Amino acid sequence: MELVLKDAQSALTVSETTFGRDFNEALVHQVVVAYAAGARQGTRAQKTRAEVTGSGKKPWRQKGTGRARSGSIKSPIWRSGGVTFAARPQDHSQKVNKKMYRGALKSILSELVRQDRLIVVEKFSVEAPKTKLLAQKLKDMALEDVLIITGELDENLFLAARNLHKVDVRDATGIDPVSLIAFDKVVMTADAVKQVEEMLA
Amino acid sequence: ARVKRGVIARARHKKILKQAKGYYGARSRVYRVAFQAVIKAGQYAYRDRRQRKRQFRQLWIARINAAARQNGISYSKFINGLKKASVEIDRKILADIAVFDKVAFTALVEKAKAALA
Amino acid sequence: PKIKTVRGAAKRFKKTGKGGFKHKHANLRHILTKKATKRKRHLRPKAMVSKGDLGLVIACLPYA
Amino acid sequence: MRLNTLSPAEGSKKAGKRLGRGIGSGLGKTGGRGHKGQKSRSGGGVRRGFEGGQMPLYRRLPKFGFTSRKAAITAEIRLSDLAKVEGGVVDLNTLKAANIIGIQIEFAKVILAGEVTTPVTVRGLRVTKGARAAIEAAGGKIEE
Amino acid sequence: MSGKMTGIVKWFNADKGFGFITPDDGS
RNA sequence: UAGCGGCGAGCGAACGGGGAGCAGCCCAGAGCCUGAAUCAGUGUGUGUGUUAGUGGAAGCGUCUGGAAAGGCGCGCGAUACAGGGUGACAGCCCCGUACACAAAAAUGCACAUGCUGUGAGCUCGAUGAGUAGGGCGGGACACGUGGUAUCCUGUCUGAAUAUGGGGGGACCAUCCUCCAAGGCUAAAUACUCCUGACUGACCGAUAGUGAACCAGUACCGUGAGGGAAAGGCGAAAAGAACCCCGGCGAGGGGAGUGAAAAAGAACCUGAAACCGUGUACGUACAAGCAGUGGGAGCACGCUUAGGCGUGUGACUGCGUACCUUUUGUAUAAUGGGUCAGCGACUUAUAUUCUGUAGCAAGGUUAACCGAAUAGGGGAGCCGAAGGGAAACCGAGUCUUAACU
Ligand SMILES: [Mg+2]
Ligand SMILES: [Mg+2]
Ligand SMILES: [Mg+2]
Ligand SMILES: [Mg+2]
Ligand SMILES: [Mg+2]
Ligand SMILES: [Mg+2]
Ligand SMILES: [Mg+2]
Ligand SMILES: [Mg+2]
Ligand SMILES: [Mg+2]
Ligand SMILES: [Mg+2]
Ligand SMILES: [Mg+2]
Ligand SMILES: [Mg+2]
Ligand SMILES: [Mg+2]
Ligand SMILES: [Mg+2]
Ligand SMILES: [Mg+2]
Ligand SMILES: [Mg+2]
Ligand SMILES: [Mg+2]
Ligand SMILES: [Mg+2]
Ligand SMILES: [Mg+2]
Ligand SMILES: [Mg+2]
Ligand SMILES: [Mg+2]
Ligand SMILES: [Mg+2]
Ligand SMILES: [Mg+2]
Ligand SMILES: [Mg+2]
Ligand SMILES: [Mg+2]
Ligand SMILES: [Mg+2]
Ligand SMILES: [Mg+2]
Ligand SMILES: [Mg+2]
Ligand SMILES: [Mg+2]
Ligand SMILES: [Mg+2]
Ligand SMILES: [Mg+2]
Ligand SMILES: [Mg+2]
Ligand SMILES: [Mg+2]
Ligand SMILES: [Mg+2]
Ligand SMILES: [Mg+2]
Ligand SMILES: [Mg+2]
Ligand SMILES: [Mg+2]
Ligand SMILES: [Mg+2]
Ligand SMILES: [Mg+2]
Ligand SMILES: [Mg+2]
Ligand SMILES: [Mg+2]
Ligand SMILES: [Mg+2]
Ligand SMILES: [Mg+2]
Ligand SMILES: [Mg+2]
Ligand SMILES: [Mg+2]
Repeated sequence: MELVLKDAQSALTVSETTFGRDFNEALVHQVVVAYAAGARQGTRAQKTRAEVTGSGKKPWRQKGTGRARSGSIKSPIWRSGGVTFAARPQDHSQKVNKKMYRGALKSILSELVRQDRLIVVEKFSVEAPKTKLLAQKLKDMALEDVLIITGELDENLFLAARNLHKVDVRDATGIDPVSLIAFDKVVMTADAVKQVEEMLA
Repeated sequence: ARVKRGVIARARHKKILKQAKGYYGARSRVYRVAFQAVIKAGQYAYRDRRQRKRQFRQLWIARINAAARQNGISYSKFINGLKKASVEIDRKILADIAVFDKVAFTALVEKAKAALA
Repeated sequence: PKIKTVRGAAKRFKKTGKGGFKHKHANLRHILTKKATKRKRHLRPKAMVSKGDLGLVIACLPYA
Repeated sequence: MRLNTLSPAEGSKKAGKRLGRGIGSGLGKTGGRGHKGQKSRSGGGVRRGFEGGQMPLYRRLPKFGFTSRKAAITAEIRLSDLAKVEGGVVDLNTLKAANIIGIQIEFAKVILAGEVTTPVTVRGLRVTKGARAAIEAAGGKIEE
Repeated sequence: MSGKMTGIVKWFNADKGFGFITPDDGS
């Protein structure tokens, strides 16, 4: 599998099972849903009839009066009563198999190749940590909405990309499918390609 | 979350309350009565789409029987005449001719009498 | 939580290869001098659980 | 391929029942529960094996047998598991290193299931007749 | 104006004034 | 699971394995060398926090509009496009944010060190008696007295003491292992009255704390105790000078403010039930779920008059509400005065089945590590072999002396 490079106009040999796999949409949708469910914080609660501040006394007697039977003012049919099925703080994280997560990433990197949304450069650095320099470089690359994955820790690049919301900068380890989809272009260092190919066989 | 249902229940009640215009009293004002009255009106409308076809055929037959007895033949002799003369005119058209064109109804009666004779 | 096994049914039934349950026959525990030997001989071997009562067994024995 | 172009497989996600939300849903006022029973009650239902008050099957029938502690520390081994070890010798400590039988196991038989091709020395284990023939045919040497 | 105590517990019936208007004929 | 159990309902381990975390010591006693380790206390010093704070970038024009932060142009900042406010939606108006710093004084925590106290090490010993155990009665151990080990003890008793004793699930023998009847000990663990920062597929005033508002208040009760309701003018009060009717009223009409007073304080938007005024049509010889089908006439709009609409509805055919419960209800069986708002098959973990997706005779990890939805971790679990009560045998096995 060969990836032509943008700047030096060379080639780069990759695994076809990694970067030319057919797009398994149901797998990718399962992984993207499980990622967005893993982001979900799940901090809420309501009060049941047990947890409402009140008293456990019958508001009136059972019979004799003309009113309906009632046993508790905490009843979920009263105003300021309990919630019938009041919620608890719950964990919405799903299990994703390891081979399904890698099948999805190998699927969407094959799709970004087929959609030409993947750009390969040898190096992508900014000299000084300035967002003006980074915006100039991306304007020269004709890029606005981009993910920049780099196999190293570049602090000046992280700082120069921290203020731009169109731009996100990751390590090659810290890549995710929802970002690889949510961004319009993806720029990979050739080393980051070598690392992604190594993790993903 | 916590779906608040004021907009939906208002538009759902107003769909019924618009259908209940013209009704007496709370049948046009109160949803519990109007919905109970709209359903009965749909039942009657389903029924009377069938009864319209009965009542007009009955009206047509009574008008043909009158105009035929005016020309001196009964209805039951006149339909049997038109069957034996093969005239396949339905009795809507026979009631219309019996009203507006009495000459053509007389000619149909004479055709039926000659078909029986 | 885990389901708890009905321990009497776990002492009374064993799952076979195709998923059926074997069991011992009744009527072979006492009062045995008036019973025919043919009857007892047809009561010693284990029998399979019938199709009708196999659902209550599976409900009582979820862990096979 | 965007986040607003993904869609799951057909028949993957099924909607799920919502009881008590109208006539047209089918699951109307009662919700699959019938009328005026014990089963229709909230929390209602009888426990496992309850046949009415009739003596249930798990008490009509007698208990039998006991539980062998030695059966818990015995194991059976396929012939296909013999290649998964290293060194071409098969012991208990070799099988436990290969994560086949487990630590607490003290006895093992080798059974004709699957097939072996490489010559494998079997040491300190029982062997069936067909596994003895297949090992000796593949070049093995069963010893203790 | 601070006009509660209208239908609070309806003591109206907490009075539970003796009923059974001498009608134990329905036995 | 093993077991316990009117062997019922149910209760429910351990050995062992993977991890987090890891730390060992002293007195039952004398000496010898004597202050030697460590700890405690108290000072000082240094560092780091905390308890006030400081600086903190960069925009103009035009159009609409009451008002520009909006639209359209043209620029600029960014280690700061977190957030909030400003007359409509502001990276560049403001407060801030990133970052950079800052404490006279008090105090925490680290080290270091001073002082006070503390003893360190070596040798030879000693080795926790009304105790262990037992009988009776109870309790705890998953173990309900059972064949019941082990632990505790109310009562009565009662050893040996290192050549000795305890345990290894009745018990004995052998073997293994350990040394009771004296103590101390960090971490990993549990919780949040309270403080700070941040977050939310949590609520948005019948919700959310009972309480967004002077709420545990008003109020009730002898008392313990119970326990509410009630948010929003406008950008800014500019909160209506003055005039008039009226009781030197209430209330209203002007005028005035304002973008707006159908924003006027009983003040955003202002639905419905309910009650009115006006207009059109119908109605005082006419009997009933009040409609539906037909349908004259009347009024009003459009139109190329074509006739359609709209409202009403004389007369006329048919026609005894809804729900629930029932063999069966117009039923004179239940329930509902009406409107508006709320109000009932959920959640967690196991398990089975179907669908779907991944890998496939293999599939998959949990804890935890990790900066971290990755990767590691294969402890384990299910499956590929079963039969038999079991030992055991094994594509066979069990039964039986043996199976046609
Ligand atoms: Mg009480
Ligand atoms: Mg509440
Ligand atoms: Mg993982
Ligand atoms: Mg109306
Ligand atoms: Mg017997
Ligand atoms: Mg019912
Ligand atoms: Mg019934
Ligand atoms: Mg039933
Ligand atoms: Mg209940
Ligand atoms: Mg009985
Ligand atoms: Mg293992
Ligand atoms: Mg400042
Ligand atoms: Mg500033
Ligand atoms: Mg401002
Ligand atoms: Mg506005
Ligand atoms: Mg001792
Ligand atoms: Mg004792
Ligand atoms: Mg004893
Ligand atoms: Mg005792
Ligand atoms: Mg004693
Ligand atoms: Mg003891
Ligand atoms: Mg023993
Ligand atoms: Mg001790
Ligand atoms: Mg409230
Ligand atoms: Mg409101
Ligand atoms: Mg309240
Ligand atoms: Mg008082
Ligand atoms: Mg006034
Ligand atoms: Mg406003
Ligand atoms: Mg208003
Ligand atoms: Mg109104
Ligand atoms: Mg009239
Ligand atoms: Mg009249
Ligand atoms: Mg009348
Ligand atoms: Mg009509
Ligand atoms: Mg009812
Ligand atoms: Mg029925
Ligand atoms: Mg009845
Ligand atoms: Mg009837
Ligand atoms: Mg009546
Ligand atoms: Mg009734
Ligand atoms: Mg009744
Ligand atoms: Mg009623
Ligand atoms: Mg399920
Ligand atoms: Mg499935």
